[PDB]
Amino acid sequence: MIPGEYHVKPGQIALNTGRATCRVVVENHGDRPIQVGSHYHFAEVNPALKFDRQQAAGYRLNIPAGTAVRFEPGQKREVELVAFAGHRAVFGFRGEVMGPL
Amino acid sequence: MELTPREKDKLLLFTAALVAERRLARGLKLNYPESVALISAFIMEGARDGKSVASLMEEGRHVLTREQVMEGVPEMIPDIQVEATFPDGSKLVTVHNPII
Amino acid sequence: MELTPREKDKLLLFTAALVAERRLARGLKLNYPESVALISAFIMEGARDGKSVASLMEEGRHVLTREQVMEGVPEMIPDIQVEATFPDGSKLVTVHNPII
Amino acid sequence: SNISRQAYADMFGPTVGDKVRLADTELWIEVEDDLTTYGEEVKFGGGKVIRDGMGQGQMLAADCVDLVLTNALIVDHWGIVKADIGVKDGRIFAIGKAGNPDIQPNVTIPIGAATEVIAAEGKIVTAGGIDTHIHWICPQQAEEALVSGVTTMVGGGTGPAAGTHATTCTPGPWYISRMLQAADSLPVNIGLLGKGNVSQPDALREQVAAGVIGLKIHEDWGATPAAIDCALTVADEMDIQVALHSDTLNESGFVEDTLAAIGGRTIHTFHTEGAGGGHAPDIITACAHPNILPSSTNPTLPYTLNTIDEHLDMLMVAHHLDPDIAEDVAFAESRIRRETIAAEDVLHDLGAFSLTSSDSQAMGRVGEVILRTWQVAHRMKVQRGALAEETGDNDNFRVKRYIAKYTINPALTHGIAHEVGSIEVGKLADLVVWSPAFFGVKPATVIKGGMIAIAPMGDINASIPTPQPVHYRPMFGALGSARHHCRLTFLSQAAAANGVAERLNLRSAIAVVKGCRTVQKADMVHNSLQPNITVDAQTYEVRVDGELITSEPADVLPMAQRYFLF
Amino acid sequence: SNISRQAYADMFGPTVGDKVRLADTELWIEVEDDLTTYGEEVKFGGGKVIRDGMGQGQMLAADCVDLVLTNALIVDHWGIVKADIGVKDGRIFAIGKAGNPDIQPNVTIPIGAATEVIAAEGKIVTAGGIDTHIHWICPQQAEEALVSGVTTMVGGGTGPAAGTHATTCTPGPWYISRMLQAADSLPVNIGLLGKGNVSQPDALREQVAAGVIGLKIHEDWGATPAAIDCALTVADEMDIQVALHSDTLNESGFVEDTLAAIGGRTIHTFHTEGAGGGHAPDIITACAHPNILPSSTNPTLPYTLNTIDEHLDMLMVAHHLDPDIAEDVAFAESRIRRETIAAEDVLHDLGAFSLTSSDSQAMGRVGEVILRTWQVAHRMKVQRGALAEETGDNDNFRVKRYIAKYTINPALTHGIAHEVGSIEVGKLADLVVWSPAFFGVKPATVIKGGMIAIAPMGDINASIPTPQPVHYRPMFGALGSARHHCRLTFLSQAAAANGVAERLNLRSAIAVVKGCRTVQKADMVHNSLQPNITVDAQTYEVRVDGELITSEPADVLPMAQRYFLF
Amino acid sequence: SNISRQAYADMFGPTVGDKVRLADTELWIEVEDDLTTYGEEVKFGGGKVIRDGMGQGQMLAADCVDLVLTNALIVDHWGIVKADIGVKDGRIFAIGKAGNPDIQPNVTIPIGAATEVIAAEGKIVTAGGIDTHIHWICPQQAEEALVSGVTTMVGGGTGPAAGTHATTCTPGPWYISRMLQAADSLPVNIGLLGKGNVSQPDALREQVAAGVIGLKIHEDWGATPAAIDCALTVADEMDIQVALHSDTLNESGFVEDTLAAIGGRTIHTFHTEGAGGGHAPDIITACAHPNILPSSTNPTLPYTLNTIDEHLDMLMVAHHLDPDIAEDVAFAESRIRRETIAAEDVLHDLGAFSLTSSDSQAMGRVGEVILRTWQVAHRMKVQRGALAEETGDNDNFRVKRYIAKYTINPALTHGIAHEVGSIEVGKLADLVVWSPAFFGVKPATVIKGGMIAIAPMGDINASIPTPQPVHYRPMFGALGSARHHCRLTFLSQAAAANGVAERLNLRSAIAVVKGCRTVQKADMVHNSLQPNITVDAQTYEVRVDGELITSEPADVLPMAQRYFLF
Ligand code: NI
Ligand code: NI
Ligand code: NI
Ligand code: NI
Ligand code: NI
Ligand code: NI
Repeated sequence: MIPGEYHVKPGQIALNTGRATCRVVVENHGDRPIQVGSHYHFAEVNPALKFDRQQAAGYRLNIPAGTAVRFEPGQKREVELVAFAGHRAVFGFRGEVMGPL
Repeated sequence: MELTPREKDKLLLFTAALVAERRLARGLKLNYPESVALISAFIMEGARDGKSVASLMEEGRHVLTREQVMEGVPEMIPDIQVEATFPDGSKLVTVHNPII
Repeated sequence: MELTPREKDKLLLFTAALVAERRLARGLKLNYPESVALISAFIMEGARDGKSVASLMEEGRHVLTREQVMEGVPEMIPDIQVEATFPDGSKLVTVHNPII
Repeated sequence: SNISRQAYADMFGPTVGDKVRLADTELWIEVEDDLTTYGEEVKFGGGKVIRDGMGQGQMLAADCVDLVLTNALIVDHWGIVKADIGVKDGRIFAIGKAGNPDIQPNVTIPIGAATEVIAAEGKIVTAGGIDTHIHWICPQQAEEALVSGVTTMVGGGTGPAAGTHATTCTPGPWYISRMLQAADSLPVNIGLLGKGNVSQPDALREQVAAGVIGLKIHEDWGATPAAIDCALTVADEMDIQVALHSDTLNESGFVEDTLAAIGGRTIHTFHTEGAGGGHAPDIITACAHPNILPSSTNPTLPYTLNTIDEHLDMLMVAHHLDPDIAEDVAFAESRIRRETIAAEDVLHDLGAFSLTSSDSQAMGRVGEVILRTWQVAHRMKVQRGALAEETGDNDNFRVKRYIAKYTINPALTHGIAHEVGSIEVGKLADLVVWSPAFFGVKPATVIKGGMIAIAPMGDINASIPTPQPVHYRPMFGALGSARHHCRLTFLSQAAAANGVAERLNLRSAIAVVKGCRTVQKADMVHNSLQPNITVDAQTYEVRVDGELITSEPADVLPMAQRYFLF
Repeated sequence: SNISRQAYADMFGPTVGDKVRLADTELWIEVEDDLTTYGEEVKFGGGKVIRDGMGQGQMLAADCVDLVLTNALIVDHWGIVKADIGVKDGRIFAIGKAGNPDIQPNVTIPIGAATEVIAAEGKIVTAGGIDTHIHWICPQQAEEALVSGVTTMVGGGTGPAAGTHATTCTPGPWYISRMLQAADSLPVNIGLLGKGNVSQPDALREQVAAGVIGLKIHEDWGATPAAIDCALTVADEMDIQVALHSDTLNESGFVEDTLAAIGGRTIHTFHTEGAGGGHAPDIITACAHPNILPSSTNPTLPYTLNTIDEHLDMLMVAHHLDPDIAEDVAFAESRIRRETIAAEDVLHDLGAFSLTSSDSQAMGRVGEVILRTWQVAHRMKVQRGALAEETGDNDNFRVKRYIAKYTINPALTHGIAHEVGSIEVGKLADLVVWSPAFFGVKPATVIKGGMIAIAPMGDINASIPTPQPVHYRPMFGALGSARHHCRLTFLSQAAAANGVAERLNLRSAIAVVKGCRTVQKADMVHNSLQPNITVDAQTYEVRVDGELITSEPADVLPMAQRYFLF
Repeated sequence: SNISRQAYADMFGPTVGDKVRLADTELWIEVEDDLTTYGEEVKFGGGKVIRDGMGQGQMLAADCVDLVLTNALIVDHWGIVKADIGVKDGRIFAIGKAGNPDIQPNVTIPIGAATEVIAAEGKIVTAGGIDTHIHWICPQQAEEALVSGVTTMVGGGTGPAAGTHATTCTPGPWYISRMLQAADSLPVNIGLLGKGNVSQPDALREQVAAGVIGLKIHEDWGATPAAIDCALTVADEMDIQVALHSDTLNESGFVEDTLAAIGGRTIHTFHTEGAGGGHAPDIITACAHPNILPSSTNPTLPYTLNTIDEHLDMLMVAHHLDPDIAEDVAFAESRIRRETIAAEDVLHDLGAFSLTSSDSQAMGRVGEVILRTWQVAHRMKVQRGALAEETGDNDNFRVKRYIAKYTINPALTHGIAHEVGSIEVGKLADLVVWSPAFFGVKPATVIKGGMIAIAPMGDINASIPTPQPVHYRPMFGALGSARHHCRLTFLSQAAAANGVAERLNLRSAIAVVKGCRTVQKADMVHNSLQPNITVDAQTYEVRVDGELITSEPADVLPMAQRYFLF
């Protein structure tokens, strides 16, 4: 007996199903680490991360909500992106879009 | 004495621990509040003695064992935190999984 | 610990009883508040041990005798009542004429 | 991508099909539905989801909620579901999926710059409890009840006076006015009960016009057929509720005479089992009638090994009875029956009794209404097994039936369900957040009208809010004008129209009671059973359709020694 | 039928001829009269008398009292009688026989649906005490005093400031306004004293117009003939009282010079014995004059074995004196005289001293005014026997003489006797209920303006209000707006007319002082003696008509170690 | 006549040339000037100077002060001098020589009948502290801070909600209104911060118009260049301040990008060292810019042996981070650097960092702002010796530089220096009186708006205010309406004009913020250094002009174990 214990049924949850995705190779050219959140507009991340910013337009990291991907200086890796939904309007970040798309 | 609110608040913790201490002494298996109070008061005295935060983070995991508390209690206490005036001022001691 | 108002209130009773306990130990004849606190705290620990209400209603009449308290005190306490968490929840213990 | 179910539960709380144990009882609840879109859950914190342009949008205050409770496991009479809860203007705005419509799908609860966040992942959220049997013996009772998870208190009293010690009555216009004024200082919604024991209608109308939302008929003031009829006549014309404590002495008649006096009119019977008062030994038979809304007080819930022993002396002090007067002790004993005390637990499990209440400091414990209701559920599952209504391998239905006893049913009975009582859109945001390990025992957060009013708080000078000692302390929702704005003082329709609030210069928000005459047993959520119940005059045995109703006394109960310091 | 006297006393409290011991002292009171009709006493509870159609009638609120204290044993300056007390609109309605005129005889206090009941059988009821020597050093003093049975506090101060530590003065319009505003938060009736030490009339008139009900002349601010004359001139024109602490140093003149400066005008002399301040060593001779209303502060009451020893260091801290400065220690010592301390007790017993007060936290104990007054009575009975005025085998007269010292006399002295000070019809219902075993030590209930304001209260979560721990807690009468309605802020007639209450937006009820200039020693109830008293300049011996006045120091006192935890 | 210097100091406190040790530190202050006329000092008490015709004059209230602090040793940013302080209408009237112009020379502070006295001889008087980094997690924080000597609290929050646990933001009009109402109940001056993380200007303007005096940009809500620019644009138009907690993750850019986004506009950078949040590992380089007003939070002050060890778990709880999530623990670790923690102490000593604050219950201790500021000064004197600016054999300059950090500088940074922040004529009389042995640790008296609000108080029933137990208790200045009159609620100019105070029915005095956009680093009193500072990306070493900046961790600190019970 453990007070308030869970009895989670086994299995897995499929995240962000039925949405466009794409893989991109990213490399940190800066001298300081960069960490990106699950819902940040990938195309507007720290300028030191080198990748095809054009392909990442309207995309975010395809990872569980609230988690992140870290890039140490000089680190190169391939990430999977998933397209934004809703109105598909991007406001904020580095202020590059500030509107629909 | 000019006791500030925080000093008076800690007197409540100290007293709660006296209750637990006497019960542990009778050979009872401590419950949730009794366990938290006993381990917390132990740490506060450790700081008064001049022990380091690092030492207490370790020593605090050896105050009570699973056989001295009620069932489910160890799982109800994933960690214990308490602050006290060390020789170098107030510091926070965090003891992870104090009861095993 | 997440102490509710009632738990903190009982800490006051426990502390009042520590005062009486030390005085009884010195050989003093207890006064009115000291007597009520000592017998009350005795019952609360009885409940923590798992004793029944019926047993405590009886045992409580044997904590202090007329020769251990001041004159007039036994008559100032026709009964003592206190509640505590028994294994089966909160219950009220009433001890009639505790001092004889 | 993909994530395992266990890791998922650790991050966002359980989802569809997962089960959670309620505290240390044998009751398990299973998540029935989840209103989220997997991968789009909102989470707050460093580098999380609720940030500008991401989980937080660009809308003005008018177009977003003031507060969002993220990933909450709701337990209410209508369901046990996983969802985000949006609160706006102190009221429940929506139960759904929170976020930013700009980049997220299916958002029904928009989060913007004006939105505060309470992280409820891994926590259970319920409506605030409603105790309709309060004896205003002291103001400290409000804090005790709030801490237990009760946000509305209905009762009567003027302080530690003999009349209030025994009955839930605030006698007359002067005392009523005084208590309505004092109520602004308390962090709970309040409604008052006047003294309904009079055979002159106008003496009752005055009290209703002064502000009471109901009338208490108590035997200590004379629960005679004449008084009962008078109170019900006035209740019928002013839309207020009547609470009854019948004639235990059978002095004016037996239970059948009282029932006849009631004449099929709506009435709330207090402590229907009888130990707290009522025709000896068969007041319990009232739960068979359609016009009776029956409740239990808490000391007899549930039947345990020490129950009987503690009752005699408790009875005496509560009713100013003299143990040296034989007639006083004989009538005290005729109220305490193992037979009806044991049957009461089962009748609750069957839905024959519809409410639980305290009877604060007058044969009841103000901070134990919720706790005892769950102990009864536990003891009933252990003894009787699954209810005929259960579906699946969980106790979901039994949980919905019991939570209704201290939330929606008391609200319906007293005509305040339009304001409080459940988690539904438009109702006041009185919510209680619980950690599963402490469900029903010690809340994590108590919210009043959209503001946190009390919660456990650690060292005030600490670097974080968690260091010891952690104990309940009043928050901003319990302070001055913020409190006034977040609580309700309930008035009768007549008082509201007479301008009582303006005259007494009441500072809190005002709510009016209505629908007290039209509620019947059939309206009690999940507790509408009208059994063919009988009580043996000699043996006191309770029978339903001839079958004997009974249960066994517990020696140990959950939600007891594992949680309390004393 | 018939009932034995003992059984009768156990049910309804004592009656005519029965005697009751006051706490653990040697004082016994005998019931002088009983206003009931045997067999028609009202009793509340299960199956008792106060029920619909029986002891409770059918009248509307306007025709019955709001509260009734049943079977009370009243102890007041006018008598020691058994009677029911009716309270209506926060004021004493009547002292007589309560009940229902429909079926009972001789009913003068009608009980109806609007009536609350406080059972006083077996209890002693007195008026709330009045302490006219308060140093507002901290607000916590009000709770301490209320708990002791004191409901009105007159004094001055602004908090823990040097000026207030030493004197009872709230200096100027700004501080006065601030303290009048703060007073709304305290559960006692309050009146303020301004600084009367100035030789410019207008500086005094401003303070009176701002709200003070009196002026304190204190030696620390210069108690010179010029200042004294100025304050009395303004008092004579504005109908306010002057309280004096004379020139101990004899710097401007001796006691005869101060008396000459007073010029036969009315004045209240604080701590007339001298230890608390005043011409050394003969300030005590002031009690011989007709225009002097003399009071004692409490640390010298009564003369005990440890009295002298504790006084020196107490004196120093209270007056910011330096123990290293010889002149500072010499003047402290000249104030402490065994001779005048011993005589003071006797002068009280004879009625030469008319009031007792605290001198809170400035050489006095705020919670011990009542307690010490009774210890003096006890010690005097033990040493001197019965008073010449006693009739019968009881101490009734000595009890009336001493209770007047902290109730009606302070009220008369300060011009507030029209509102408070005794249990008489029309006065504010400030009442204190006591159990005989704890009389003067720990009250059972303290009532302010018709509402219970503080009382002992047991476990808040308990099934009844009696379980431990039992300690004093604030009740509804001490909460927000209910408090405002049940307390009085006293103002000078000029302040009332100037609209000070409206300007400062005071929330409490307002009362105005009057009759401060016309009271004289002859008006002090049971304490109007003007003895031909002399003090020997060298030996300090006090003599009345040449006979030496003195007493012996107590080694043990009642109302002490048997009741207190510390 | 003549008097020795030692005897003089014992009677009136120290004079020109005398030195006093601050608590148990190695810091000594030397009296720079004394505004008295030897022989004419005012002293209150039995037979002292402040008496009618002597040290007290005949003027009306309008021509004299309400309160005088006699013989005070003032420690403020402008000087360390001995003088009397006069307070009138709740504000500082003058700093000079008090007394009666009728018989005394050089009197600039007239004492009259309307004057209260606080004896400050032998005591140090300072302005009340100002903490601009408050997380309104619980209301109890106000009492804790007041007791420490802090009288103004600026921050944001709604109670123990996740959003407030992590950030100093009161989200939106509804919560802002609620908290402004709740603020009337607290005994400190208060100003609120709204959530500034939005890229839509109007969502920010609404919050400012609702009442906030600033906007908090926090990384937990997204500290992006877009959000930062938006908040600064609105700040520039509404004259409010912006407080920043930058993007630690370097997610949107590095420190140079954030600085570029700021574009030379005024901004207050919270916890500039970085442990409490900010671009890792070089946020500390911000102190080099002219438009940045840099502050430190207190857990890293000063660098001690246990500092690093306690930080990790403190970090986690404060930001709702998961220790099982690798990315969560890696970013927590990147914030804790021995290199920047050690350098911070030195940068304070040099005047590169201009403010100290708490970061209450979110990686900071609310009652330790003052205490830790002095521990840093001590540790710096011990390690680095005298500052280049010191003159004479004392630490006067270092004391002025450090006291400015929690008094005038925070006031200037937030636009409230016209009301509070220092002891200068016309400013609110928020003063703190200290005994030298307890300086910076436990105050003797805390004055709010001319009234004592909290102070140590002994036994309430005692004969004097000094007997044990002595602990801090609320005084009259913290009660009801007196409190309202003695505290300030700061509003934005827009809110003031919109009538927010009238609409919410705020009872306290209102003050408006102004001058938040025009302050720059050069304006910070004694702390205007803009060093050419660099941080090594790999080693984290801090260098100024190429030289390495560092210090050693303390094993024992003053103002610690000698004063606290726990
Ligand atoms: Ni009842
Ligand atoms: Ni009841
Ligand atoms: Ni005096
Ligand atoms: Ni005095
Ligand atoms: Ni921060
Ligand atoms: Ni912060």
